[PDB]
Amino acid sequence: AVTQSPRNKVAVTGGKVTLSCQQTNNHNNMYWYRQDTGHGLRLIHYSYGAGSTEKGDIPDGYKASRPSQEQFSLILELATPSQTSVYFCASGGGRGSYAEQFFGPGTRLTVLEDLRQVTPPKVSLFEPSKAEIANKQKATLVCLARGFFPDHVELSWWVNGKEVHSGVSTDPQAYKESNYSYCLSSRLRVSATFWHNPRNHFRCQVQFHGLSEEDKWPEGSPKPVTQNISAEAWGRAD
Amino acid sequence: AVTQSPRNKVAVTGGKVTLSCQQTNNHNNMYWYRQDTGHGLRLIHYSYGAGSTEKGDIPDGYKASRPSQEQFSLILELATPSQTSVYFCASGGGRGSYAEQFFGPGTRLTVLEDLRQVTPPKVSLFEPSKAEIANKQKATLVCLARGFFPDHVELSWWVNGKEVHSGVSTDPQAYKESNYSYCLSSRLRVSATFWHNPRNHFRCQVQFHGLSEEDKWPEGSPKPVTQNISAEAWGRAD
Repeated sequence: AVTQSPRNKVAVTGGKVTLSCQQTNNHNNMYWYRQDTGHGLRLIHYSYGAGSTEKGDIPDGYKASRPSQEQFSLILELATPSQTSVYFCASGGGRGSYAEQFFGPGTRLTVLEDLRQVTPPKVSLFEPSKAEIANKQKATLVCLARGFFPDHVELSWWVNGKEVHSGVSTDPQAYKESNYSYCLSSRLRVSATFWHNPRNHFRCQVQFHGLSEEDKWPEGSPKPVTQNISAEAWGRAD
Repeated sequence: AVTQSPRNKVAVTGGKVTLSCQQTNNHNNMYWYRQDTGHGLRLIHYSYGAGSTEKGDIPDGYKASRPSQEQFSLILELATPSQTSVYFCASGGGRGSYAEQFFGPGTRLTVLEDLRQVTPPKVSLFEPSKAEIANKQKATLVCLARGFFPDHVELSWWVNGKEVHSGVSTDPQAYKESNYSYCLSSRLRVSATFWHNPRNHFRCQVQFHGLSEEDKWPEGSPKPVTQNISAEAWGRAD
């Protein structure tokens, strides 16, 4: 396995950030990459072995350290907005030989001007109108998450208390509705029959990752501590 | 018992509204009152018996009917914003002899200019700073419900899955934060010890009563169907 810590992080410009990657594959090579929405997966730094590191394609503003065979760290001495990205660690084989690499789950790192910019979402449920289009339905229910910042969210659906995976259609990425606000929508489809059973329960849940343990909230306001937001509705009669 | 239907209703100006009251006390007298935030409990119409009704203090714009011993209805032929209020039915004894009357649970009726004005709340959790005041704490957690309209909401707290009643301090009434927006806050208090147990789960839940079954959503937008909104957080380590 390949693991990353933290999985999500907000940093203020000029702060120091350390991203650690641990592997249990006893591989000699490790890699740190970033993936920018639009751009490809680019290599920052890599390592051929415990104790050594090499510059990849875009090393500027990053340092790397390989203190043991298992660990590969990425260090951002003075974080800049331009370092906002999704970071991926990998272990394995040769540089560019992707068939031989095993990737970590990724880490979302957002470098912001001020922590007070962190805002959890508003989550709501709506029923789409079939009246509006000549073609079929528009999904049973629509879940809308908006006004949140940064975009470190996970949306899931739950019917009668069990998470669902089928009949779900979530926006692939959050849309920047404004300067420091995002929007995310998802559609759920169930049998009209099912939706008209008032015994059925639907829940749209959004996991929000804001401040971490190690983040000091500037005094003046109460600290936002919200982690999970949910919007629920029961079926309608048939 | 004395029951009321509906318990919550939104109406558009000029629409017709019927509020029904049913009692199982076999009482001869029934009453319909309204309570305005600031004003007292005022009597609209009453009845001394099946088939008859009498004007109370403020009968204007309301009709009443007593079709049987058990039922007492209040009818608003052309609803006006001025009829936005909380309505109470009672059965019993004499007019003004409150010791002899049994009151229903009340009905929130809001007459609005347009149904598109119905918006569910945004619900969030914050930790207050003790640093800010010379006196003690400010409650463990603060729950904030805002941007909702009308004010037909219920807020409840749940710790580890069980609703709580102790250590809770909710705002007595929603505050009109703007023209067609309300705000509601509540504070929860638990032992610092408890809040620092990451095994503990806190949920602030707001029940939103918007559109009813019998409300036709003007086409053009997807209909808001959200009924319960919740903001959750787990304990923090000690």
